[PDB]
Amino acid sequence: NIVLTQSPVSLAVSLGQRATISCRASKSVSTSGYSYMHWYQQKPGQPPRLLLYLGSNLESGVPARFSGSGSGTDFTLNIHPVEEEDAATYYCQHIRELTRSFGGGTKLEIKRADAAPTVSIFPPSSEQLTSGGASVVCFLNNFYPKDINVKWKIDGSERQNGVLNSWTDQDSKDSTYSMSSTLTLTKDEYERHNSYTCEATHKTSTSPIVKSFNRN
Amino acid sequence: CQLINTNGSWHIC
Amino acid sequence: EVQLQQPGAELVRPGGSVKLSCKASGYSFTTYWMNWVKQRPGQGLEWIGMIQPSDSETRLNQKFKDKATLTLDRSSSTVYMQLSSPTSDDSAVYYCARTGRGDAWLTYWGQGTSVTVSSAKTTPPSVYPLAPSMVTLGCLVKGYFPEPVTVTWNSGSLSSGVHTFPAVLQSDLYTLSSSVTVPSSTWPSETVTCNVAHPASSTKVDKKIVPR
Repeated sequence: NIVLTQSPVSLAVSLGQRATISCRASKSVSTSGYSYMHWYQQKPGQPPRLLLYLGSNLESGVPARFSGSGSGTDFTLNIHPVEEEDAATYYCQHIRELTRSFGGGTKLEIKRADAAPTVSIFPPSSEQLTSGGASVVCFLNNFYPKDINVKWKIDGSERQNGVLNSWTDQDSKDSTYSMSSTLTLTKDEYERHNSYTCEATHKTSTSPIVKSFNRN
Repeated sequence: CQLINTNGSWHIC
Repeated sequence: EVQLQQPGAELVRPGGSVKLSCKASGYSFTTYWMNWVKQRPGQGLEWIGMIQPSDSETRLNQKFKDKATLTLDRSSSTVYMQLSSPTSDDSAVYYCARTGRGDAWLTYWGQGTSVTVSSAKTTPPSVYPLAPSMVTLGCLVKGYFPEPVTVTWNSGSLSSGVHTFPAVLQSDLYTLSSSVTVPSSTWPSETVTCNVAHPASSTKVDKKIVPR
């Protein structure tokens, strides 16, 4: 089998800067005037999107900002001015022989000015309480850089059990990150207390951004 | 021009 | 327009069987090559094989020699991949994709079928509204199996300012949340409704976010 090795494993590139991605094959993928190397772009939750075929041919609709070059065993993906929508993983793929192989991928992250999290807290819905459950939800939306921490407090006391966090990859329109934190309690537990508090600590500020509601 | 086997086939000049 | 139709997910008992479908439309079925590609969420792409619909020629990745069988149905314009003796290792998204010319570059792609190989029940999600310049709202999709779930806001019309977070697993049950940010003037003035699809159980739930 041809092994396709890409580099780097990942790279960060500012909103005007340059991204250059490399793909080396185990043996040539060229024959005649053709190089059977192809490139794809993938964003989470979607299929790959063909960007370049035959080394240097832009698929229809793909911005002129994307360009490919190479010959034989060495191939290059270059991206003109890097826009925000380019945050993706990029894959090389050969059509030279049976057993197509893909490269291992290269995640492109965009570099960006800092932004504080927009924090929103949500009490359990009436429908959930009816079933004996009580999730309190906190979104920490549209921040940069990606590192963030959440503290839950119930009636003023930190709470560690029953929390589950989830994070998005970089947003395609503003290059920010977001996180969701859910605190799952029982109805009886939820109903033993009054004050529920979600605090976010992010690089942008020395003080946590606090959001609160009171049952009652 | 020559026939290249990728596994369908191509005629490339 | 060219379209590759794949089911959202397949739940398969280990050892049971599963035969993934990819229905092609928008072009003469007996042209080009249909390829099958495997991907564990988070990881890379791996090529299983291809079938040529004009004569049913197949090419197969010898690593799947004993796992993948590729067939077709001309009258259905459908291509199939069957996986033998499904284990947890066969749990992945499987895409079908059609070459743009000949046998080469993959122009057209199915949405992918997430196969989950598991004994567990099929459990539909409970959907819960999450209500409190710009205002943030959400939906909590709790307690479903297996993945995935698809969340839209206003049947597709609220596209921007949305965040649908990766699911978390807790007890053979997935939970996810979605956020949407609209202008104040827009809500409660206008209805905002999250639409949840859970393919593996054929479920579709709509839930309007009502203020408290």
